[PDB]
Amino acid sequence: SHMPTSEEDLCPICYAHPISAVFQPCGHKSCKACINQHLMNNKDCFFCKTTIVSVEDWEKG
Ligand SMILES: [Zn+2]
Ligand SMILES: [Zn+2]
Repeated sequence: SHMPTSEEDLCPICYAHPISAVFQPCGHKSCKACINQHLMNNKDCFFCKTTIVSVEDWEKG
């Protein structure tokens, strides 16, 4: 499936889990499980493939 309208802030890469991590200084966001698994392959910012300098925990409240 490819749906822009999600039930919550659900990570579009995964659907099952929401966003919890921001990829600075770009600001693109996804689930923590994304980047941790991605560091076994690359260090790029997924949706634009920019170099992630810092992976911080994006608080939603
Ligand atoms: Zn980006
Ligand atoms: Zn994800």
